[PDB]
This record gives sequence, structure tokens and C-alpha cells, in this order.
Amino acid sequence: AAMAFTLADRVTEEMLADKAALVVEVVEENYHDAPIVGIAVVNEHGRFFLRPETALADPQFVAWLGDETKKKSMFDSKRAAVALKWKGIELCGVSFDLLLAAYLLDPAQGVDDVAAAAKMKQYEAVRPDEAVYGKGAKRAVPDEPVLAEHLVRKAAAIWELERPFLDELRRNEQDRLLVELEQPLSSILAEMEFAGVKVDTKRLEQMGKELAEQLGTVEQRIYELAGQEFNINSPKQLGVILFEKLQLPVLKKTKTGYSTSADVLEKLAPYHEIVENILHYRQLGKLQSTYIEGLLKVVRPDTKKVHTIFNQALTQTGRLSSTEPNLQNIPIRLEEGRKIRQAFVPSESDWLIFAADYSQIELRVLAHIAEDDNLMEAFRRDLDIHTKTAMDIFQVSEDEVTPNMRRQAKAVNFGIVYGISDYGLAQNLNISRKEAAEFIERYFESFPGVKRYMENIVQEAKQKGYVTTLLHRRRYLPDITSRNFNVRSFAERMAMNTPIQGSAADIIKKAMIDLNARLKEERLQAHLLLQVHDELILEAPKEEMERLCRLVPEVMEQAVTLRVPLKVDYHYGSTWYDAK
DNA sequence: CCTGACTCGC
DNA sequence: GCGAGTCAGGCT
Ligand SMILES: OC[C@H]1O[C@@](CO)(O[C@H]2O[C@H](CO)[C@@H](O)[C@H](O)[C@H]2O)[C@@H](O)[C@@H]1O
Ligand SMILES: [Mg+2]
Repeated sequence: AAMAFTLADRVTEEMLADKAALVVEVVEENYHDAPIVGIAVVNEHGRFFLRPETALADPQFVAWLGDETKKKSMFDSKRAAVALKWKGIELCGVSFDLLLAAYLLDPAQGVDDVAAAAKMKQYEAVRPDEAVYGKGAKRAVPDEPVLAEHLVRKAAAIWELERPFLDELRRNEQDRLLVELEQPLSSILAEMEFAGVKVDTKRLEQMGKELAEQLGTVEQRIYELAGQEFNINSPKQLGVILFEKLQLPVLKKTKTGYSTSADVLEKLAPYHEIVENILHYRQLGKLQSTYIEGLLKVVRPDTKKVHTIFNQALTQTGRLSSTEPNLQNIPIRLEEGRKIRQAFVPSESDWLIFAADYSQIELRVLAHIAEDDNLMEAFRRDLDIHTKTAMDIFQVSEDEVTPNMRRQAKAVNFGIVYGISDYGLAQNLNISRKEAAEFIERYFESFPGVKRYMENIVQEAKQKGYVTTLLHRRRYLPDITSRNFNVRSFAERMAMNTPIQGSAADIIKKAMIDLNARLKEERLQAHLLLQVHDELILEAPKEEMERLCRLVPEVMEQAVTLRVPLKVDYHYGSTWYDAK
């Protein structure tokens, strides 16, 4: 049943056709400066397998790779593009990426290999990568015979699946989403990951020492207040000290035992002086383990840069995710954690970090899609939306809005931005589910358009089986018909939240594409470094700041045209921390 | 070596 | 509402 192919010892002309399925295999999950273990090409002339050391040293092959007119169909082209960048080789002409195509057709499938994508079209003449390479300690590249056939089978599947995938995307009206948005974005993310972000390791190591000292003190104080020493990091051991030895009350209980979440401890603080210390301990320990030691582990010792990997085909909303390290969750709320950002600096002297973020893009998108007159007017006046929401919900003038009123109005808006449950609102505001319901009801009286939208989107999700975003990204919600209240309610909140969060994702992705085109036209050295959901982080010569101050916000604000303006705030400084 | 509990961002 | 990374504890 084996698949026929040529295991070539040298590159030939028929291997350089202007249309082909290409496989440039990188087995290591983290593909930065990683090995390319084999190459497979499938075209009109047949199927071929080439040894990397052979193909990558061949002028003809390298030129073919870099020729934008020679079209390649691939799976996860960013992986190959970056692996090639580290070797000084440019990959161009990728006209179809099966991973991105499968992701757009149904992000819930979790397609992470050619076999998974192929199964969507009843194509099974290819093995899952895990079956070929195993997983974990047993992971490894098999002998050439097995490797070669696997790569050729993947290339063959890609070659065969391009047409059906493109046809369904077209039917879904997502063909431009793939070709004009996700694929071009893939190349931009590849440049961003490759460039990396410079880290001041000495700065990180210094704060690391401080934390270590502060942890040691708090750690001791904790054993003193408890009368004994224990593993504070053990929610099991901590529970014993807290709810048994010290007799603190049990307010919430986890599926396995005593709940020691920050929300719980906060309520126990007044009962004993140990609680505040445990909280402070959790905090410092979080920064030390995750943002100091964890970050230092992934910095490249030679360039002192971190090279994250943006997973472009994971989230169900269209947002990107970041790993090794995750640069989308660097502290900022609390000052102590915020200082971690002083560790991220420009890659060159006399360069600066420039950060631009969308102001309330989710609520602006909601005003647009729901066409709520009150909400649209609020943004047209560029009002503080939380203060305004408080004025309406509580029926008071702007002067009458107290800090606590604004805080609660902010929580209601937050719940709308992320589509959290009524139960979630009650929990966040530490009030009763019933009182939370009253707030929500009050909100709908003030924003009837939003109310209308929420009801209409749920019905639409039930009728069509999915909801869509501004640029036609899609999310199937089969649980929307479930007779189980909880499961159904969850699907309903996703129906409400996806067009909002998803459309916000579409916009920033287009802004990134538009921005890169503008930077190139202007011949600026500035370049994108990171994207954190609603913000773009760049670095550039200090001499380009003034131009970026006008260029970046404009490009971001004009990415799309909504019924309300889009607003972008920006700052720049010597470190990421200073770009505030 | 995998799940639960925790916490960080938006 | 979720992404990711940490830890501890049980697998084994
Ligand atoms: O190259 C990223 C791309 O690969 C997938 C599998 O096709 O994920 C792999 O690589 C990620 C980054 O190293 C890991 O987080 C993940 O565990 C590994 O399977 C895709 O999900 C992703 O788009
Ligand atoms: Mg913002």
C-alpha cells in the first residue's frame, strides 16, 4: 500500500515546478534555530524526498524557495519559514496553508497536524505526526525510510486537499479571510518571532535577588504566624494550617478540598494576620517563578533575546496565543509586577520601544454591531464609557458617580466584553446572583440595542449553527441546542461574545498587515515585536518616534470603518515599562 | 509523566 | 471568558 516517490540524491528541474505541495519538516516543537529533518515536494511531475543538507545547499532549490512566483501549498508554513530564516534562507510564494485553512473552517477541531486536517475531508492516507514521532521522552525522528514516506504522504495530502478546502472556504465566504488576512499575517508573525525581543538579563537577575530576599522574610513570618513550617505552595498543606490548625472559616470548597484562591483569602484576611502574608507570598512567588526564573530560562544566551512562538491556529475567537515565553501576560496591574517590563528593552542602542493600544475596542465593536444608539453616541462623544454606564444604570448625573459606582459599572462592561455569566458578575462584584441580575437588567434598559443584539445573536446561532465576525471568521456552537441549562447557557454566552472578541481580533490583525505595508512604503526601520490582543508593540530608532506617533495610531484607527470611531492610545520609552 | 489548583494578561 | 506557565501530588 506504500506510496511511490523518488528518494532523490540531488535536486532536479522537475522538482522546481511553479506549483507544488511542500514539506520542510521541523520536528522540535519550538522551531527556533531548530533542525529541518527532511524535505518533500509533490507536484505535477511526481513525488520527491530530499535530504535537507542536500536541498538547502543547492542554489537552484534555494532560489526556487525564495521565488514568489513559484507557488507552494503547505501546512504551518510559519514553522518552515522561521526555521529557514535561522539558516539565512527566505521562503516565498506560499499561496495556501492547510493549517490556517482548517483553523478557519472550524477552530474547535483543534487541527494540529496534516492527518487531523485531512480527516475533515475523509482523507486518511497519512499518519498523525504523533504516531510517527511518538511523544515525550520517546519522541524521535525515525529512520529515513519511515521519515521519507511520512513527509511524502503529508505533501500528497496537502496537494490533494487544497481544492476542497478552498472550495468550502469560498462557500463560507472565508476565502479572502485566508488569502488576504491569515496567510499574510503568518509571514508578519514569522518576522516578529525571528526578530525576538531583547532582555536585560542583569536587570532581571537583580530583581530576582530582591524577590528572593523578600520571599525569605515573608516565608519566615508565615511559619511564625502558623507556629510551624510547611509547604505554602501546597494548597493541601496550606488548607490544613488555615482551616484546621487556625480554624479559619470555609467560605468556598474546591472539587478536591479546601479552596485557597486569592478571592477566598481576601475574605479571610481580617480573621488572621497570616492570610495577608500568604497572599503577598503567592504574589512574589509568582513573579519569581514565572517572570524571572521562567523568563531567564528561555532567553538565548548568545543574543539575550527571547523568541516567542505565536500560535495562530488555536483560539476559538481568532485571537493569537503566545508561548516560550508567553509575552501576552507580562505583569502590569500591580506596580511590583509591572517592573518586570523594565527587562524588555530595544535590540539596538539609541532605539526605543513604542506601544499602541486600542481604547475599548470590544465595546466599540459592540456599539457597531448592535447599533445601539446610546452606546454609539457615547463613543462618538468619546466619553469615559464606565462613568457613562454608571450614570445610566444608576440614573445619576456625572457629578454623582462615586468611585464604587464606576467600579461596578466597569464590572458590568467587563462581563459584556468577555460574556461572563450572571453568576460570574455576582462573583466578581461579590454580590448575590440576584442583585447581579438586577444590574444587567438595568443595563439593558439603558442599552436596548445591545439587549436586542444579544437576543438576536443567540437565535441566529441556533438557526445557522454558528456565529460570525466582521471579517467572516466563524464559530460553531452545537451546544446551543442542549437541554442542559448550564451547557446551553455557556454556548449562548459564546454566541454573544464571539462576534465581539472575534471582530476585535480581525481588526488588529488587519491593522498589523496595513501597518507593515506602511512601514515598508515609508522606508522606516521600525518593526513589530509583539501583539497583545488589543495592542501592538514595536521598536525603532529614536529618530523615528515622531513619525510613528502619527503613523501607527492612524493605521490602526483606519484598519476598518465602523459606525463609531476607533481610538488608539500610544506611548514610547527606553523599556517596555517606560512605554506608558 | 498528566490533572488539578493557582494566577497573570486582555 | 481563555489563553500559558508554575507547582504539587499521584502515576508508576
Ligand atoms: O508551529 C506552531 C503550530 O504547531 C502546532 C501543531 O501543528 O503546535 C505545536 O507547536 C506549538 C509551539 O511550539 C506548541 O504549543 C504545541 O503544543 C505543538 O503541538 C499548532 O497548534 C501551531 O499553530
Ligand atoms: Mg487598551
